[PDB]
Amino acid sequence: GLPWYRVHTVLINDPGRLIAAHLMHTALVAGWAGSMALYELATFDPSDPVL
Amino acid sequence: TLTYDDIVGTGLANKCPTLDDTARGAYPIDSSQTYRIARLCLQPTTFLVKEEPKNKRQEAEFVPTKLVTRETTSLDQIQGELKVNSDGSLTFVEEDGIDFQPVTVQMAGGERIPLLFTVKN
Ligand code: CLA
Ligand code: CLA
Ligand code: CLA
Ligand code: CLA
Ligand SMILES: CC1=C(/C=C/C(C)=C/C=C/C(C)=C/C=C/C=C(C)/C=C/C=C(C)/C=C/C2=C(C)CCCC2(C)C)C(C)(C)CCC1
Ligand SMILES: CCCCCCCS[C@@H]1O[C@H](CO)[C@@H](O)[C@H](O)[C@H]1O
Repeated sequence: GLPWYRVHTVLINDPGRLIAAHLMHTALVAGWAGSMALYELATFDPSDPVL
Repeated sequence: TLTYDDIVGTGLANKCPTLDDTARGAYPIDSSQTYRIARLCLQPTTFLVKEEPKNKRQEAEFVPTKLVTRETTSLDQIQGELKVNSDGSLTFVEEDGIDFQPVTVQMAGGERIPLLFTVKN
């Protein structure tokens, strides 16, 4: 079978599932951005931009 | 002249009475007669809270706040003696009335500041 480091090559000849994988990757990155901002808002102290 | 049912739910019950722009007169004081305040009403329109800074060498400022306890803030039906003093000044001595309201305001960032808004005594 395909070795583990080649599993994603099944997308080479499948434009539609390549778009799906790219959409999923884009979903994960945008999801990271949203979660990261929420975590920072839950920890940021806005009371002193000086020190 | 309005009745309770004209007023109820409108928010007007938390507002003090007003006078017209033409009420720029003068009320004579007879130093031999005694006087009282039959009604004193105080309607807060701004609550400001002094910031508590870390440096303590900058002058702390009063900053705006958000009222979260709704139209429940005014003092009213306050009464007391209005003395005429030897020097012609007047002194109001509060004796009774709805002279306190608990109030919670919120600073920027969410910190809640409860206070007893009052003119007791
Ligand atoms: C846009 C970036 C990009 C894309 C779309 C690809 C795509 C591909 N790579 Mg290439 N590659 C890249 C960049 C990229 N690569 C970089 C930066 C390197 C150097 C690190 C390589 C080195 C490389 C090698 C040596 C090989 C590939 C192979 C492949 C093919 C199979 C991948 C697979 O099945 O993995 C399956 C992977 C796993 C099942 C698990 C991987 C676990 C990783 C290592 C640990 C954690 C990763 C983590 C989630 C990443 C977070 C994102 C990061 C950027 C912060 C596929 C066409 C293979 C190939 O040519 O097949 C014919 C192959 O042998 N790539
Ligand atoms: C951008 C991320 C991404 C995307 C879009 C794909 C997409 C695809 N994968 Mg790949 N894969 C990925 C990452 C990804 N993979 C990573 C990180 C690994 C190493 C674990 C693999 C290992 C892998 C294998 C072994 C196979 C695929 C296969 C495939 C295809 C079928 C779907 C599947 O079986 O996935 C299965 C992959 C997963 C279920 C990955 C989930 C693992 C992570 C750790 C889950 C974490 C989520 C969790 C909620 C967060 C944890 C937080 C922590 C604090 C606890 C599809 C093209 C299949 C294929 O078609 O082969 C020909 C297949 O057999 N992938
Ligand atoms: C009408 C012309 C047109 C437009 C506007 C685009 C636009 C795009 N394509 Mg390309 N593409 C086109 C023609 C076009 N394509 C043609 C004729 C082919 C040959 C089939 C390709 C083959 C192709 C591939 C293989 C891939 C792209 C991808 C992309 C996207 C990368 C950016 C991204 O994901 O941002 C992030 C997303 C947003 C900021 C949100 C966008 C919101 C969308 C536009 C609303 C979608 C509604 C609409 C009905 C869905 C169809 C859209 C489609 C026309 C692109 C972007 C939306 C990549 C992709 O989709 O990655 C996920 C990708 O892998 N295109
Ligand atoms: C320029 C921006 C950029 C680019 C070019 C990429 C490129 C890639 N990302 Mg994405 N990613 C990005 C930003 C980006 N990322 C951001 C901002 C986030 C949110 C944090 C993500 C979250 C993300 C996830 C969750 C996943 C990807 C994955 C991928 C790979 C999919 C193709 C593949 O099969 O690779 C095959 C894999 C390789 C070629 C190996 C890449 C190794 C990287 C460069 C460093 C690995 C570090 C170390 C060895 C392991 C991590 C340590 C561990 C303790 C965490 C491709 C390398 C997927 C992937 O790796 O699937 C296996 C995947 O699951 N990315
Ligand atoms: C479905 C849906 C929804 C929802 C959504 C959501 C809720 C999402 C989320 C999302 C998310 C929440 C996401 C997240 C993501 C994340 C990520 C993706 C991350 C990653 C990470 C990484 C990759 C890392 C790595 C590392 C480590 C770990 C260590 C150090 C080094 C490094 C950095 C490498 C709505 C309602 C809208 C509606 C429509 C449908
Ligand atoms: C989509 C996520 C929406 C979550 C919004 C939460 C309210 S917003 C949140 O409120 C806190 C208290 O007022 C502040 O300390 C904090 O800085 C602010 O980010």
